Amino acid sequence: QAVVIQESALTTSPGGTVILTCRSSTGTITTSNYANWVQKKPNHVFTGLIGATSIRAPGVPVRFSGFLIGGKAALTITGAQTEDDAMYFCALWYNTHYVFGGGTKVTVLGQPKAAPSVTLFPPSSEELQANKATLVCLISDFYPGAVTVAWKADSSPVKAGVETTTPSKQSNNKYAASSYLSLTPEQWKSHRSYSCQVTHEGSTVEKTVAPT
Amino acid sequence: VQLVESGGGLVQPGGSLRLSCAASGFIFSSDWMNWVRQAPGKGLEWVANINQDGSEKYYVDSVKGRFTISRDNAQNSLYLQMNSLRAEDTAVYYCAKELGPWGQGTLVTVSSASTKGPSVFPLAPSSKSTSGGTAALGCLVKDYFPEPVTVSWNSGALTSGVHTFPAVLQSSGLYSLSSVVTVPSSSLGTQTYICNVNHKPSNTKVDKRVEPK
Ligand SMILES: [Cl-]
Ligand SMILES: [Cl-]
Repeated sequence: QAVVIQESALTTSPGGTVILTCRSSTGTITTSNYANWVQKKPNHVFTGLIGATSIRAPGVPVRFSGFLIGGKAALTITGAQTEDDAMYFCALWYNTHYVFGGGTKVTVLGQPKAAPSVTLFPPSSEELQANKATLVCLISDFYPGAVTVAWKADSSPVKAGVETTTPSKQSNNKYAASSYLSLTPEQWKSHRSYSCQVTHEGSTVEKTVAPT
Repeated sequence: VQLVESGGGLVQPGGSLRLSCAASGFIFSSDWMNWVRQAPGKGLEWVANINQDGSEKYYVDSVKGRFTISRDNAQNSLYLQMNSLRAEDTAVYYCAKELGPWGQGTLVTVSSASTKGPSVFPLAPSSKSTSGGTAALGCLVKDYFPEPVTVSWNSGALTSGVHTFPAVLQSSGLYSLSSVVTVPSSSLGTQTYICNVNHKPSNTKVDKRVEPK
């Protein structure tokens, strides 16, 4: 079965010219493959930017262009804007079906580095009555979107019962994540305190909660 | 232009679901329409398409004999009848045309596990645990299946400072998320904060008032 091959990732500056390529594993691409470029942003539905190789969708900025070159389908962005930082998927029609590529992550440089803000919540009184206890560590407003989390029972590490989310992009183009530590009610009260440490770009941010 | 989808839900293996895509703001009968799905962590998979009058329909081989795409130009509606559902059919399903925005997507879960309503616990703030005069309170929506869950504050009137986090997938298969709202300390004793959790798959609507410990 034919597969659609895209670049994994590209980086540009604001005002730069990007060219994304889309090739078939079986050979040459023509207008009979009706190449479709679909843009995906976090918290925004997919939207088709280019159809039938080169037809711009209504409202799509004219800096996006699609065409064929060297037997491959291509999408350029002439004068890229920060709002173009997104995932771009290619789809090719093979006579009887569409096949989507893996998508290209386009990064527009310029976003300044931001340290993570950490908020830690102890188990509520309601949950402790249900013989449960969970620590909620909330990490927000960090860029680039990558953090590591380590928990501490008093001053010693603890790995059992830790579940952390992948980083997700916020509306302000920064990233967020959360980490949950599950504990018995007895373990929560037998220790002096628990800590959630978030490491980002060599710096670590810490938050501490204590039984009340 | 808009494409609103509906019909997704939880269904046991071998069951059936019927998706619907309501089209508006454009000449629906002029365009081919597509069904596309994406499972969490996996790539986009084209499922099926249909021509203007509905005389031509194509399907991915994984789907032939089980799904049936149809359309009603008089009602501007696109349908996807899904029979003999398999665990591999679990994905977010999108209706789309060649140009313009896709639908918001509806979630289809094919699993032998039953739906479970979440537990909601308050995340009470503390005046001694602030940061520059701002407090932080929230709600913990724990142990539900499957996605999604909606959370609002004060019945939608409170939106400034609200931050709802994407859910974590626990090893048990249940989800948990938290929603947080940051507000000044002076509003701790004058304003009322209530989170509205809704888990439609289990028909569970819980309201929790959040106040300091
Ligand atoms: Cl980025
Ligand atoms: Cl409490």
